Amino acid sequence: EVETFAFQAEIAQLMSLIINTFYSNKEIFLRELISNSSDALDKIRYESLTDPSKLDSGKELHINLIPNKQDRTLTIVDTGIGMTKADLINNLGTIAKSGTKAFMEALQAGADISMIGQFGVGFYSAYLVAEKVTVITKHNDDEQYAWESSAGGSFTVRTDTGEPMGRGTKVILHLKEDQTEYLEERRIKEIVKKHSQFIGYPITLFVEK
Ligand SMILES: N#CCC(=O)Nc1cccc(Cl)c1
Repeated sequence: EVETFAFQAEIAQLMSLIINTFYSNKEIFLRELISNSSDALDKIRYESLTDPSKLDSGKELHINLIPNKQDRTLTIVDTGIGMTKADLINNLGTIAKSGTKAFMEALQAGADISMIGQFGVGFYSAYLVAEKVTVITKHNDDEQYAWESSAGGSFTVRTDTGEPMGRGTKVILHLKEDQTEYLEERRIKEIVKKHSQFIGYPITLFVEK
């Protein structure tokens, strides 16, 4: 059973701007997703400070980067607080409507796409490099769900019957044909060292056979 939703007009406009604008500095997508993961890890850590049972779904707080050249996917896994179904539908837990409004004024007032994260909509920079994005998520207060969009104005949400996650979020980037450099180990290492050197959680770059 799959539910199909329309993006809010303002979010559809944000996504088409990211996809259509000529902008060479695409590598910032990874900084933005890692920062989102760090934010989600901060949230579950804070909750566990007064309620240790919040970590019964997993004590380890970490970020994994998993390239797969056969599937042409880059997966960013974190064990953060995760998202409920309501969070997923409500623009993946963001205030994307007002964030987009602010972001798009900044773009006409000088800024560039790389500054997207300051407006709370950094997730959508995934469409700089991905033709399709799948988000698998598990929050302590809900079931495991899969969100998916190839842009084009709609997304789907379904109950996820795949591998149970315990707690957290998995962003699966189905990369564009000309963006496979972000599956190469030395390119990912360079980007993490350049933009994410001070993230306070272990970032593990998986290797392939
Ligand atoms: N807001 C707004 C419009 C805008 O320029 N968005 C944009 C464009 C290219 C890349 C990114 Cl990451 C974002």
